[PDB]
Amino acid sequence: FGNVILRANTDGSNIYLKDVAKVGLGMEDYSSSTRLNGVNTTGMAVML
Amino acid sequence: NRAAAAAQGVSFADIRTALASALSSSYVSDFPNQGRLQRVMVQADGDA
Repeated sequence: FGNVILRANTDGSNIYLKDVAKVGLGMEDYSSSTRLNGVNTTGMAVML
Repeated sequence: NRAAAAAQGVSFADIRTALASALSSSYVSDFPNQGRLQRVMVQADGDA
């Protein structure tokens, strides 16, 4: 993804996506989080 | 090759359409045939 070509120049060198942004794995949302006794944990809530 | 394709104007989606219509059929529109609609399909000649 960092080697995605944003523009190609006649010289031969391109402007890549890594030249304007930082690319990496993350999460599709950052709303909520949970802790169990102050320790970061992954949690699910089961609704009946 | 990403670099080679970017050097020319090929956009990897023109490739998608070209291949999808050449090596497989393409469903483009719909026409009436004595009262019932039937598909229009472009598939390219068998010799190629």
